Amino acid sequence: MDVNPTLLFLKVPVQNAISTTFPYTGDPPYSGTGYTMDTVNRTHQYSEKGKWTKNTETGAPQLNPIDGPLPEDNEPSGYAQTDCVLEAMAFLEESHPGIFENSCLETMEIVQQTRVDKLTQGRQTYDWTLNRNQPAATALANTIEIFRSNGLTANESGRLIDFLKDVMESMDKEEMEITTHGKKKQRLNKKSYLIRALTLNTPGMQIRGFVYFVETLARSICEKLEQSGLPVGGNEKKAKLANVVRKMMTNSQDTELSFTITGDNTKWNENQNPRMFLAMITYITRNQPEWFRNVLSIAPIMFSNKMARLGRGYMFESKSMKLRTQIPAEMLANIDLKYFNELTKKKIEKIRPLLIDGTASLSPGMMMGMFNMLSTVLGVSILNLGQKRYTKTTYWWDGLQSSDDFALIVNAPNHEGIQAGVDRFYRTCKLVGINMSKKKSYINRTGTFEFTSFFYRYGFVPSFGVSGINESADMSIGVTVIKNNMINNDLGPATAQMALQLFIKDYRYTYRCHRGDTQIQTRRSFELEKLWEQTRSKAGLLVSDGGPNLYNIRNLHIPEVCLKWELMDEDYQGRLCNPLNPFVSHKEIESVNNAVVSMEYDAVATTHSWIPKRILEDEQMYQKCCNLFEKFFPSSSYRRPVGISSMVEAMVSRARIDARIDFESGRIKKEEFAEIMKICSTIEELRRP
Amino acid sequence: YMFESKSMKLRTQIPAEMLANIDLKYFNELTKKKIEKIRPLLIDGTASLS
Amino acid sequence: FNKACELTDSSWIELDEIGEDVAPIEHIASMRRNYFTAEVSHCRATEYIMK
Repeated sequence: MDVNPTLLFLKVPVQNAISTTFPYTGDPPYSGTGYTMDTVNRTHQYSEKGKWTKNTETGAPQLNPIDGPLPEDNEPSGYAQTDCVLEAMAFLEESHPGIFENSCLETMEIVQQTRVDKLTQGRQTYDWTLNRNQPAATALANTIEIFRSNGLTANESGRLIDFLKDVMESMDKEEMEITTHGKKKQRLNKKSYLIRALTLNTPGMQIRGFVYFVETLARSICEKLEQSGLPVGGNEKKAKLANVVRKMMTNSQDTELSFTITGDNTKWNENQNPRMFLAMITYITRNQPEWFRNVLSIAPIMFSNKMARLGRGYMFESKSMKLRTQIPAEMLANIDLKYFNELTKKKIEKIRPLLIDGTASLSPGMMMGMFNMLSTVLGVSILNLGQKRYTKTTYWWDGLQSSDDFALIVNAPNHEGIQAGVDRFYRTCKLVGINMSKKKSYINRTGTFEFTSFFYRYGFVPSFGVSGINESADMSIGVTVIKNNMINNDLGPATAQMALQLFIKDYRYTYRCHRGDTQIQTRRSFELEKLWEQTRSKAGLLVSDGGPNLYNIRNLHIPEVCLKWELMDEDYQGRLCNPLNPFVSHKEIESVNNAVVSMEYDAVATTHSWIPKRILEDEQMYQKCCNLFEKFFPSSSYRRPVGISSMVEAMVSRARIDARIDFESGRIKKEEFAEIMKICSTIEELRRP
Repeated sequence: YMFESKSMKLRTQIPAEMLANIDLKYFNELTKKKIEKIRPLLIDGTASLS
Repeated sequence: FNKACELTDSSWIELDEIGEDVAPIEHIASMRRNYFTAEVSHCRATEYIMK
């Protein structure tokens, strides 16, 4: 018998055994400038019949396909029409009265109350200061330092919009002097600075602000629409699917023929022209303060002039001397091509005109992310042009969209009606700019479908192990996951117990916490062995120590220390829960039970709560000042302090006050008191200038 | 007889006719002895009582 | 694959302990898990898992 597991689908429906069709249970171990060149070239091939202009500021050749010739074939195209997008948005507003006006106000409160630290929350970002990827917080610090050196310090108000005013002021500066610590200062020409500002990476710190306001406006809009499931997760998307299906497949008459078009949109991030996003934000923000249209309409303006960076380059090697260079992407523009292969020959030849100082000119496209939620609004616009009012005919359609994931339903009276409805939806999407993918979409009568890995069939149908932060912060994270999946993602009882067993095995093998009685030899063995002899009651011992397990299913939520409390020894409670540990460490309310994994886990801050090991002149200057202030004002780590004095003034005032109440209590040995007061006098003198 | 599982919250019933084959582990000791002593007399579900 | 789907004369996987069972559903979960482990603790695929 040649075993063929897939034949199992001959008895169980595919949706009821789809698990076996997902190979990897985690992140696969496997994983260049060629890809970047391909994505830059393919975007310009989809817009061949578009105006070829020359940006006068960045000096880049740009391609404008908007309002271009209508497509003459099923091939992907981005010749979207302004009239069509504006009409679609207008009809969306009419269906949902007062959606844009109501959502703009909810964005007014966020475009003003937001601070400049929102540009630190995020992932790695391109750093225009050094032409190198670098964390968000440090990139913001470098940008602020360079602006201050150049004399653009309005970001001192702590308001994000003031920082945006600063970046726009910089955009007009004639020269931006960058000081690098040797101490070498380099001056950028206005043009040279512009390209380094309007640059994607394989997007700068000067675009995180505007694209945050645009994204929050899009999120505010999408929350109101029930045809958009992007600003939600899990249980939410599991309700919209059911509601839509139960709404459309409950036809009042047998005449209606329902049909679902599970499918995706091809090249969804190479045809969504930024100019089109500018042309729907100027509609969303209608009859709004003119300062609220110049802050939400900057990112679309900047994304249409973006100068994507090619990347690293190609490596040349000789089979004789076995040499290996890198050929940095900058010199690709001016180089002899005999070295390269044929495919690279064609790619570089095609992209050669678009290069400007080693930078692409990807104007007619939008890179991944970056209005991932505005595009959802655009998509739901056309899921709204089917409400039986804008069709005027028998067939009407609904569905959901999740940024290149739709489940459109095409109710109609007969098969010709269904075909006509699908055809009209496809043509409307092509007009707006959305190119459906005919190689991944399949239409079948309603009852079974698929929506971004949610497989619906008359009903719906990588986070196991040690997260690796602490010893008590993993026996909480893992047990919390084993119940989060057991409540949300239908993980059953027996699977939950198996997962718990394997998690504890991983725990004991990673932290060398094997029970004391067992005879596995490790560095921590001996110590645990001794701890296994002193204790009178052994059930109380934590699994982190040599100790048993007690987590079955009925206490997957109880934190461990509170689970083994009545079973613990007083001589053990004292040592375990001793606030004077040299291990316990937590300097912020942010991470006082919050792991990036950001997850909310339960812990009891025992000795197992330890922490593992790991342009400006002093990268820790802000850290030094904040740590010192926290020292002076302990509640600086819990509640954002509010006051009017400067940091130095407050710190010196508290230093003077504490000493006086101390010497008056005899705990400071007056000689020290006089020294402290004279030091305070010295510091105050240093503040006079 | 009536068997109760207090860890599964189950209440099942065993008819007398099945006393001739049921494994003698569920019952307590006295009932087990009674069943063992009476088994030789079980015919057609009854028990001779001459 | 044909060989990896076969039983052997061994118990390749030794899983850790679980707290006592009090929940009538916990007993069912334990019964199901024990059945699965018994039916799968000998497969050569488990031997590859360990190895």
